Amino acid sequence: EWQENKSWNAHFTEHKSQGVVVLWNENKQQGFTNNLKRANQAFLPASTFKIPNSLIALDLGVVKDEHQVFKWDGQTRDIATWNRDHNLITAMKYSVVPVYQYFARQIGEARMSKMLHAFDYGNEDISGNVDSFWLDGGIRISATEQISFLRKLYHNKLHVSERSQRIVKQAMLTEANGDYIIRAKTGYSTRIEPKIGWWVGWVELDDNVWFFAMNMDMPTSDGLGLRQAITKEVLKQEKIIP
Amino acid sequence: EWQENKSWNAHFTEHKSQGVVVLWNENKQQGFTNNLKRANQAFLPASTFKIPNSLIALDLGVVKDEHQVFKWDGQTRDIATWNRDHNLITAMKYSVVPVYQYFARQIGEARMSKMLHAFDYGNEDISGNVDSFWLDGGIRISATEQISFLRKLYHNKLHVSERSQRIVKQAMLTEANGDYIIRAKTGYSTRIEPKIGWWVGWVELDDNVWFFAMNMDMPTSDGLGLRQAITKEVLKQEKIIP
Ligand SMILES: [Cl-]
Repeated sequence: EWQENKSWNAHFTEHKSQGVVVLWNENKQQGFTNNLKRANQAFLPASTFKIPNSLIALDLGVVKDEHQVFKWDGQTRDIATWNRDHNLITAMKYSVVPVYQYFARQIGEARMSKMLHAFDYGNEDISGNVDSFWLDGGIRISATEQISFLRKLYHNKLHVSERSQRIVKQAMLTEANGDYIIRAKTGYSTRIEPKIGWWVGWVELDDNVWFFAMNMDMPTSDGLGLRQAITKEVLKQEKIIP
Repeated sequence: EWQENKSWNAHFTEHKSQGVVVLWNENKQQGFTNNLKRANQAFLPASTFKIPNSLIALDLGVVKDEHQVFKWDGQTRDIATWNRDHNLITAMKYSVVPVYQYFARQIGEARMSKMLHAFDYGNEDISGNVDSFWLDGGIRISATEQISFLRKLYHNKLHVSERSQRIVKQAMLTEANGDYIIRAKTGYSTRIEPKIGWWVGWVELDDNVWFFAMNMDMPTSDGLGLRQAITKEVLKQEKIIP
């Protein structure tokens, strides 16, 4: 049961940008979005794919725990925070692609494919480079499909161990205070058009949880901060957060 | 390896209060405090005891998971947030004593005693009410003894399941942002003199973790906010948080 609220389009308009925000009220089982069309349009997941990749890597033992260090390959890249050792927590935090390319190669195409099928994740197609298909390959997922996946994760219903799911949800921790907790993951797709930014996750309250998924046009990296800002603007408007 | 920095006493001085802050650098295995003596002075743990109590209740199945609802008994108490249903997460957040009294009674004195010895927790003494000894009974623990206990919890080395320790650490989540994560539990001892406030836990950074434990004189409930404020002033001074 979904409803369309075009009033949110304002928040995209003030920045002369466009996109979609999708919300799901878990208690009342009702969804909300500014654009039913784009809510169901499938895009490359980019770094939002770090969530299922982490789940699979943990469940298969490629990653022993959230403390295991994956040392820098010594190759200096454009993003400074990538040029150092990382564990699952910091690799998530800084979207360290090369670490997750390593995860992917260790997982392999066969097992990766099977797990994504079990997760009912997007179009379940990993055609392309084994360790970059989420950046320039065949996998596609929509905002509404992101919620469905994230809801399974929250309820520990995905086909991996409870432990693997708890660990990934820890690594998803983005913000917490006396009012709410946000567990989420950003995304930035640049290799295939249209260039877009992602933000997917949920908001924990004392007695409810609001799942969210948004994407927006991202012609340049200048507007990346708007991924979170526009989402929070919508959450505030809907009185979900102060 | 310990060092004493009396300069922190200022932060207590500005509020006509006194107390101790204890810091432990996990990477370097070095401790810091403003008062070596009071750091080793044992007090009633009060609501900081919700950490071990939670661990035991989970491991014994008294608490199935962090979602299980413990219903309000319909009795109206002085604390507004207590007069409602709670789970482990909200019970922690609001220090809901009556919930944890239930936990204790279901655990029983024999098993409770057994667990605290295994935890090597404080003086390991549960004299008093089976279900209020941490508020007005014989159990005592010092700031440094709190840290040692918390360090075990962090490393999943306590004699309970890994799952139980992960769930309690989830429930300890207090604050998170791009700079740090704080997992902690407040305490407020009023039934036995001297009345004191607690704050114990740790600060997670990208490359280190700082465990902390503080207590301070708390003649009235007016100064409760100082538990966090003073601790953070010390953290800022030592360049641990911005
Ligand atoms: Cl957490």
